[PDB]
Amino acid sequence: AEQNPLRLGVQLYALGRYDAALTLFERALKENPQDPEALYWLARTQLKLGLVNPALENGKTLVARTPRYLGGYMVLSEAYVALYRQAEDRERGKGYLEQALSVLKDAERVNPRYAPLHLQRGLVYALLGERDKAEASLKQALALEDTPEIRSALAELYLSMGRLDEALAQYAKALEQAPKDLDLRVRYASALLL
Amino acid sequence: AEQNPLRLGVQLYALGRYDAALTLFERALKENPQDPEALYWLARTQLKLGLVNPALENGKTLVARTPRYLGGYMVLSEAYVALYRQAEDRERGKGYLEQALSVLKDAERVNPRYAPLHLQRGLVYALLGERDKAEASLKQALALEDTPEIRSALAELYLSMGRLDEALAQYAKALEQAPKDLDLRVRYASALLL
Repeated sequence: AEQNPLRLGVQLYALGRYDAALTLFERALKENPQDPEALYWLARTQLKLGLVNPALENGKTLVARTPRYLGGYMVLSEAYVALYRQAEDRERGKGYLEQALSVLKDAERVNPRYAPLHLQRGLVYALLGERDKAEASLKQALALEDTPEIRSALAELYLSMGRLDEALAQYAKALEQAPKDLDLRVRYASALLL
Repeated sequence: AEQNPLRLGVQLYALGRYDAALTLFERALKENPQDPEALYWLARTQLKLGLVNPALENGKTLVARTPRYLGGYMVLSEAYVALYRQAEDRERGKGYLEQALSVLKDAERVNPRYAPLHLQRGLVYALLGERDKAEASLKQALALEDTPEIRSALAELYLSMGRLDEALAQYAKALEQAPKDLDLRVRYASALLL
């Protein structure tokens, strides 16, 4: 009963139709109110739909009742970053980022070989203006899973650091893995606009 | 001195590089502090970057200082819908959404023939559960500027109402106007997936 709605929700999510994804994940919960996987996806969809607080609360209940599930930390982790961008105060933002680093670290204890974590950790160090630590985490991420998405983050961290030639090199590589990626082409183009 | 940066941000905004546009528009504002155009691009980027509060406040300053400038109305209105989606309480959300329809009503008074305004109005009404009014607004916008974007909004409105056939027809029409719009092909395929 929760299979169909949950399965279709994951597909639509991958298709970028979050609003439709949300409703399916809700039906997934009305059938299995606890299920961390539905809550995880629900939360992920909420972050995409700009619904921060609700996703922060779902991440919280995910780490609290299923501390062994990486989803909770990931969801919770991204939620703090959103709150950081929305940081009313400058110092208020650092705290949230600090929390994101902390939760990512705890997740690292549950699995050190998970690419997404190292990716998120790098994205968090960058927001912290910690270019140095960001690269190592991203390279770490890449060492685990060489993918276009990570080559792009790396690229992004190079534009932030001022390593333009190196950023362009990472896009060129990312584009070889997925040559028909328009998202990727635009970043490469915009970057070429040096 | 403001020209170069401001013109560059608009292009980056159009390319989807909001963080980079956000910095360029800020430089613009430092060169020309009261220029409503720069203020407007800044606030609009803030919306895209999730910085809702600063945008609402910039939206309010525009409509107040430059009342004949539609930009401010579109931004303020969009910011009210950002707050709606983030609304904790259920009636706080309606107030925001209500604030949005007001700003737009204001807007129509400066120029009753600006399609984008009729596009937002249609959006807001849809959010209030007033589909009957939404369609009219969207059809009103569509009569002004028949664009793939507006058809897509209409189709969305037909998916909400339950008219799958007609939502698909709208997507079909939008694709004939921009056959290479991939995002547009995804939404259409998602729709066909019922």
